[PDB]
Amino acid sequence: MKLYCLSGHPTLPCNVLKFKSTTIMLDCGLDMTSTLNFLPLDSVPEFCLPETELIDLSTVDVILISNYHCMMALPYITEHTGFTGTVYATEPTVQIGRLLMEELVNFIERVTWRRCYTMQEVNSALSKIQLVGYSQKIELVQVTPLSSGYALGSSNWIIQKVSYVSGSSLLTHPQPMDQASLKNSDVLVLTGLTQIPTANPDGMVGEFCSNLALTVRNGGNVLVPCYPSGVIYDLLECLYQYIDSAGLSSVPLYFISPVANSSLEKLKHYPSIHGDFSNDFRQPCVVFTGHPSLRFGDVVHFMELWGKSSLNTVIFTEPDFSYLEALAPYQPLAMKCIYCPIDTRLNFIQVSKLLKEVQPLHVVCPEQYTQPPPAQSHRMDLMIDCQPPAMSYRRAEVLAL
Amino acid sequence: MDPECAQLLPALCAVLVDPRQPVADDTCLEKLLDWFKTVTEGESSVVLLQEHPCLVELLSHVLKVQDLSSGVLSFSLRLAGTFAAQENCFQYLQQGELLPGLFGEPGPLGRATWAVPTVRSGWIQGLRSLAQHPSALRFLADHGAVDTIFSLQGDSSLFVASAASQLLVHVLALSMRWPACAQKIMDHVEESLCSAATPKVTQALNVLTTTFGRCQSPWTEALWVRLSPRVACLLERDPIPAAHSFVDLLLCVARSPVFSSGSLWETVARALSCLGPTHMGPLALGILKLEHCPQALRTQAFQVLLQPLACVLKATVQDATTVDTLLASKSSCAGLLCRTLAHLEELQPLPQRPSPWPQASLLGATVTVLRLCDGSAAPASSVGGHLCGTLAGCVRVQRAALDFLGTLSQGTGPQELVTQALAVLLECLESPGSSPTVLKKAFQATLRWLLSSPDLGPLIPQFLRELFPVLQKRLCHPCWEVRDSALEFLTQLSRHWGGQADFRCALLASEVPQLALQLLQDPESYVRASAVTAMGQLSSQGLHAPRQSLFLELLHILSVDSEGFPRRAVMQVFTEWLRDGHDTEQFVATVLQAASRDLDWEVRAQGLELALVFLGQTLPLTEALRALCHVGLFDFAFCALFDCDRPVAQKSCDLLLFLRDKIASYQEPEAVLAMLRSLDLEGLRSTLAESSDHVEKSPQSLLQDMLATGGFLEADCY
Amino acid sequence: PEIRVTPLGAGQDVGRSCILVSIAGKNVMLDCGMHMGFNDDRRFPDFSYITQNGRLTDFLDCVIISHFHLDHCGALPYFSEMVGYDGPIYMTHPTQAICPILLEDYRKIAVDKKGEANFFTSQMIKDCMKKVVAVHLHQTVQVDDELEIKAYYAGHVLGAAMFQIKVGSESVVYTGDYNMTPDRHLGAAWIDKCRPNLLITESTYATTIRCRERDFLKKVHETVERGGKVLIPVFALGRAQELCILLETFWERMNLKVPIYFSTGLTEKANHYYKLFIPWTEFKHIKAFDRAFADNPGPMVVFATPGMLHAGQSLQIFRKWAGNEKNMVIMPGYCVQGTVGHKILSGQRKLEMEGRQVLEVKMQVEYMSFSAHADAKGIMQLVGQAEPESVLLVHGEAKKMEFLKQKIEQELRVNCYMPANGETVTLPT
Ligand SMILES: [Zn+2]
Ligand SMILES: [Zn+2]
Repeated sequence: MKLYCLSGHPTLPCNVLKFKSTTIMLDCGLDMTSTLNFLPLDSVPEFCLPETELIDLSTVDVILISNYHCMMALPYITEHTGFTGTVYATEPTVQIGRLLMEELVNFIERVTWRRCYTMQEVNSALSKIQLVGYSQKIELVQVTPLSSGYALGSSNWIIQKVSYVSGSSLLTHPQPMDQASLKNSDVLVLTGLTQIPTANPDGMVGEFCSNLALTVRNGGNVLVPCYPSGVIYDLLECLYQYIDSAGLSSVPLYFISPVANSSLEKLKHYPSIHGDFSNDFRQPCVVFTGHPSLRFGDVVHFMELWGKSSLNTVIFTEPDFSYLEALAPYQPLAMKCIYCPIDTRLNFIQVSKLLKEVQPLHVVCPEQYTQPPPAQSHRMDLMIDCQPPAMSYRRAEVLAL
Repeated sequence: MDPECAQLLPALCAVLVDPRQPVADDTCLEKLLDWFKTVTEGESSVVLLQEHPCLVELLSHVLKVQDLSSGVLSFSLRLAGTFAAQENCFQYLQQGELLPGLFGEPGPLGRATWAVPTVRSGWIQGLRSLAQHPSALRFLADHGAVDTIFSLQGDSSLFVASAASQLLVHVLALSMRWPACAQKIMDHVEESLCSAATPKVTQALNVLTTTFGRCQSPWTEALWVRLSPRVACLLERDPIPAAHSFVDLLLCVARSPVFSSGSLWETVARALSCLGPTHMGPLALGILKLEHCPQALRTQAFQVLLQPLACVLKATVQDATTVDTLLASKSSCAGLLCRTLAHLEELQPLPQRPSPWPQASLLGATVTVLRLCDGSAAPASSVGGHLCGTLAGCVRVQRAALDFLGTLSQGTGPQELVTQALAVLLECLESPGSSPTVLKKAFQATLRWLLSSPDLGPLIPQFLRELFPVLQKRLCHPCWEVRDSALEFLTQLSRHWGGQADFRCALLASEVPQLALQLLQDPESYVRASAVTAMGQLSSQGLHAPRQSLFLELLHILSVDSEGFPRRAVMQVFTEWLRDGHDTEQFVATVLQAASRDLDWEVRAQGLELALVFLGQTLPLTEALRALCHVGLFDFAFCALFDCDRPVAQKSCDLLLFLRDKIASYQEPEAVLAMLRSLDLEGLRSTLAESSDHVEKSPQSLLQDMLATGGFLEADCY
Repeated sequence: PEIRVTPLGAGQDVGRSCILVSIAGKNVMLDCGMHMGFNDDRRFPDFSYITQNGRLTDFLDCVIISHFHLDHCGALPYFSEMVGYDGPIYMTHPTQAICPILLEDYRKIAVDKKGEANFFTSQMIKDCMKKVVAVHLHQTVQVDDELEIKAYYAGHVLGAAMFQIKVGSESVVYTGDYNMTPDRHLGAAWIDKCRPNLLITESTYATTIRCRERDFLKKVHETVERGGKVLIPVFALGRAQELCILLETFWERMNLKVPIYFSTGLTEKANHYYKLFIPWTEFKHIKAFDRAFADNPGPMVVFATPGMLHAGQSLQIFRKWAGNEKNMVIMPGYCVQGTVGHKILSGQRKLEMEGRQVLEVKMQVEYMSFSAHADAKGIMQLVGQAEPESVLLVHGEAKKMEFLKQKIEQELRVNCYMPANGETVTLPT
C-alpha cells in the first residue's frame, strides 16, 4: 500500500494506489485552475494535467471514477499515453460527462501543460468504459461503488479493506449517503470537501434568488455563468419554487448552450445566440450560459454587451474560480458583480460526526485539511479533528500507509 | 335559586346515581359544580339543604351504591365540601355520619377507586373547601387526614401532589389564628429537610416557600429561626438536593424586612459561592431586585452576574468555574450566555439598578458576542480560539444578544456608542446566513438605536445611504416572514422621520418606494397586508412612488380579493386617510359600499368606524343630514343593527345612539328622529352588550342537557 | 438517561392536547392544543407545571404541531406570546397555511362569547406564525445539533404528519391523528421500520370495526327532490371542502339543477386549499352565497360557516328554516356542550331564542360523522409495522383505552401504558 499522489488539488484529485499486484487510479479529472491565466477568445487557453512524471501509465491497471466534475482529463490518460486497461464508472455519470466534454471542445475549436483535445479522442475514450450500478460488486480485490448523494451519478468506492470517499454530500433528490457500508476498514481515503466551509448552502441559495429578483424587478439583465449539468439543476428547482412562492412574474429564462437539448434529461433552451435567439430576445431576462471560467464560450459575448450599465448584474455560483481574478480582463466595469457560492458538500461539522459513526482506524487527506483555512487560521474547528492524527500528503508524494 | 331550576333538581339527583344511563359528561359536571358555588356564596346554605331535600340522598348514595362512576364520585366530594363551608351546614351534615363517612375509609378512600387521579384531586379539593372554620379544624385532627395528605404529597401525578402541598399550607395557617394540627405538620416538614432522597426534600421546600409570602404574622418569624439551621445545612452535600426550590425559598424570605432582621444573609452569601453555574444566576438577580441588602453582598451579586461576559471580552482582541463552562461543550456555552443576557436585560429598566451601571463596557462586550456568532471576530488566546468554533452560527445566542443590544439604548450615552452599535447591527442585515428570526430582531434593534440619537445631524444621513440598499435586498427574500418584517420597519421609520428633508432625500433616491408597491400582489396574504399598510403611511407623508392611482389600486383589493387580511388592512388605511385629511363625500360613499357588501365581520366593523370619523366632521343642519344620507350611511347602520354577529351590532348600536343624541340638541330631522325613536335602542343595547350564550350557559339550560339524553349523542376532534 | 413523558393534556380525554417529552437531555412539546366548551383560563393547558424553572425558551427545545385541528394547535398564539416563548415551531407546509385562518375564525367566537380575558389577538397570531419553521415529508431537519426530527405521512386531514424524534440511541415517534384505511380522499399512514423506544399513539376509534359516503348522498337526494332545503354547519377549512368535491361529482353524474352555495368571507381556499391538495395526493355547480337569497323559495344546499351552530350565519339561517317539515340539517362533526348544535343532536326539539320565545324544531336532523381515524385493526397494524419497545395511549376515552390496552399487551406481547392527565411515565433505555 504505497499511495502515489499525482495531483495536489483538493477537489479535483489524482491518486494512484499500489497494491499486491493491482494498481488503481481513482478520480482522474483535470484542473481548470490554469485556463484563466491566459486571455479570452493573446494565446490559446491551455489546461493543466496530473503530474505523470512520478510513474508511467503503462503500468496502471484500472481507472475508477466517482462523478463527472472530475473526468475531463480522461482523454489525456487513456489516449496520448500507453494506457491499456479498463475503466469503470456509473451509468448516469458517463451520460453527463460526455455532455460536458462536448461543450468544452465546442467552445475551443470555434475561433506540464497540454493543449485541448478534439472530438476524436473523447469518443474512443468514452468507448472503453464498463458501466455499473450501485452495489453491483465488480471483481479484479473486489471493488464496488456505493451511493454518495452528491451528484446524479456519484459513487464512493470501497476496495477490499480500504475505503475511499470523494465529493460526497449529506443535504440531498439523489440516492442517500450510505454510512454503514464503509465501516470496519484499515485505512480510509477522504478527499473532496467543501471549499466555502463557513457559509451554509441554504443561505447562499436565498442569496442567489434575492440578488436575481432584485435586478429583474428594476429593469435589468442577469447573467449567470454556469455549467450545463451539476449545480444548475438545483438552482432551477429552487428558482422555480421561488418564482411560485415569492411572485416573480413574466421573466424569460434563456438557457442558451451548444449542448442543451440533451442537457435537461418556462426555460427556453436555444442552442446558440447565432440563430433565432436574436429575434426572440425579450428583456429583462435571465441567461444561464457560457463557461464558468469566463475565458471562452457564449458568456464572453454577453459579458461585453451588458457590461456597460449599472442596472445589469452577473452572479457567480461555481465555488472553484476566484471571481475577482476571473473578471480582471474586463475592468473597467459598471455591471454589479455578486459572489453567491452554492456548495453542497461535507462540512467540517458533518465530517467529524461521520468518523464518530463509521469509526475507521487511519484516515488520509491533503495538507489543506489537516490545517485550518488560510483565511481563518485561528479557527481550529475548520479542520479534520481525528484521532489518531491523519496522514497528510502533498503533490507528487509517496506515502507508506 | 329560581323556580325554573328548582323543579328540575329532583330528577337530576336521580339520574346521576342511577346505574343504567351512560355516565354524565365531565364538562357538564364542572359547569354544574361551578353553579352551586354561585348560589351558596351569596345566600345561606343550611336553608338550601332543607328546602331541597334531594341533594343529601345523592351524597348518601355515594357510600352505598359501590358502583358509581369515576367522575361522579369526584363531583360529590367537591359538592359535599362546597356545602360544608359554613359552620351551620358543617354540623347539620353530620347527623347520620355523612361527612366523616365521605372523607373516611368507608367512603371512596378505602374502596378500590383510590387509583384514578380524578377522585384524589376531588378528595383534596373537597377538604380545601370545608377547611375554613374551627369546627372543621377539629375534624381534620382527630380521625386522621393530615396523615393521609402526607401520602398524597408523593403522588405520581403533579396535579395531585402539588395540590396537597397547597392544603398543608391552608391547614397550617388556619390552625393558628403550638396548637394540635400545627405541631404535627411542622414536625413532618422539619423531618423531611433531613431526608436523603431529593423528592422528599423538594416536598418540604415547597411547603415552606408558600408559608413565607402568604402570611407575615409574627408566628412565621419564629418558624424561620428554628428551621434556618437545617436549611443552611443543605449547602453541604455533593449535589445540593433541590436547587431551584432551594433558591425560591431564599428569595421569598429575603423580600421581607422582618426575616432579614442575621442568619439569612450569611446563607445567601454562601449560596452564591457554592451553587453551580445553572442556579447562581437566578439567585444573583433576585438579590439585585431588592432595596435592603448589605452593599458587600450586592457587589458580589453583580460581579457574579457579569462573570460570563467578562471572560469573552478578555479572550478577544479589542474565573475557573466560568472558563470551564464556556468550553465544556456547545450546549453549556450557548446555555450560560443566553441566560446571562436574559438576566442582565431584566435588570436595566429598574430604578434599583446597580451603580455605577457600566454602559460603555457592556455594549463593547455585547458587540463582540455578535461578531463571534456571525463569525468575524479575532481571538486572543486558546479559549478565545475555541470560542469561535462554538458560538459561530448559534441562533439562540444571536437572538439573546440582539434583544439585549436593543435594550442598551434607553440610557443616554456618548455618540461613540451609537456609531459602534449601528455598525454591528447593519452587518447582520447585509449578510447571508441570518435566519428569519434573527432578521426580525436586527430590524427591531436597528429601530430603537435610530430613534434614540442625541435636522438629522452629520452622521445619520450617511448610515441611511448604507441602509436602504440593504432594505431592497430584504423585500425580496424567499420567505414571507422576512418581506413582512421589512415592511413594518419601513412603516415605523416613516411614521417618525416622515417630515425630515434628509430622510425624504435618501428614501426617494433609492428603489424602495417601487419595491414597496410591487408587493401589493405578493401571493402570501400576510405580505399584502403589510404592503398596504406601508403604502398607506408612505402616502400620508407625500412620498408616493414617482397620488390617486393608489386609491384606485387599494379600492380594487377591497372588492376583488380572496383573503380577509388585505381587506381589513385596506379599511384601516382608508380610515387613517379620512381622519388625517389626505370630494370627501364621494370617497366615503364609494368605500361604505364595499364594506356593506363584504362577508368578513372585521371589514364591516371598521366600516362603522369609518362612518363615525366622517359623522363627526359633519355635525345648515339639513344639508349635513342630506349629505349624511347621500353616502348611504343610514342604509348601512340599519342593516347591521339586526345582524348575525354581535360585535358588529354593538358598533351600529353605539353609532345611532350617538346620532340620536346630537340630533336632539339641534329626510327631515323631525321625521328621521321618529324612525330613530320608533325602534328601541336602550333595550337593544342591553341585549347586544351581553354574551352570545346567555341561553346555553344558563343553569336552566345546563340542567336540561344532562337529564334529557337519549339521542344519537362520542368525543372527537374539533 | 431515561425517557419521561407527562400527558399535560389529552390523557384519557379528547379535550386539550399537550405532551411534554424529555428525551435524554432535551425537552420537547407536542401538539399544544385547546378545549372548546369553556370560557376562562381552563380552555388552555396548564403551563405553570413547566414554568417552575427558568423561562420556557430556556427549558424547551422545540414545539411540534401535528395537524391543524383546534384541539391540537389552538393554544399556540397564547403559549408563544402571553406565556412567552421564542423558538422553532415545526409544522408542515399546509398546516402553516391553514392554522392562521382557523385561529382567526375561532377568535370570532371567543370575542363574541365575551371570553377574551386572557386571550390572543389578531396581532398575536401573526407574530406567532413568524416563529414557525415548515418542514417537508421524509426530509430530516436539525435541531440543537443533537435533536433530529423527521416527518412522515399520516392522513386524516390535509397536512397531518407523524413526527419522529432522535437524540441518538433514544427515539420517540408521535403519531398524531392518523388513518390506516386507504380512504378515497387522502390515503393511509406509512412509517418505516425504525423501532423507537416509545410510540405515542391515539385511541379515538378504539372499540370499532363506505356506507357513510353513500348515506350522505341519499339523504340530500331524498330531501332535494321534494322541494326541501339542506343546511350544513361547517368550519372554514377541514371538512367543508371534502363535501363540496363530493357534491360536485355526484351532481354532474346525475345532471341536477339545484343551486349550491358556499361562502366563508375570510378566505377563498375553496379554490386554494385544493392548490395545496394536489402535491399531497375550478368548480361548476358551487357559487357564492349571501344573506340576500337565503329566503327565495326553492331547493338549496348551503354551507354556512360559524361552525357547530355557534352564533353567526348557521344559527341565523337554521333559525329561519326551522319551521318546515321538509328541510334538514346535517351535523358533519362533533359538537361540544354549551351550543345549539349539541342540544339538537341529542333530544331537545324546543329551544329558546333571545327573550322568552320558544322555537319549535320540525326539520330533520342527521349526524354523519365524517372523521377518519384509525381503528382496532389499524392501530394493531401500525404497532406491528412500527415495532416499538412500548406503546402509550392518549387522545381517547377512559374505557376504550382499557380494553385496547389488553389486546396490545397480550397479542403483540409488549408493555403498553395508559397515563392519566398529569402522570409522569418513566421507562429505562
Ligand atoms: Zn384531536
Ligand atoms: Zn385530528
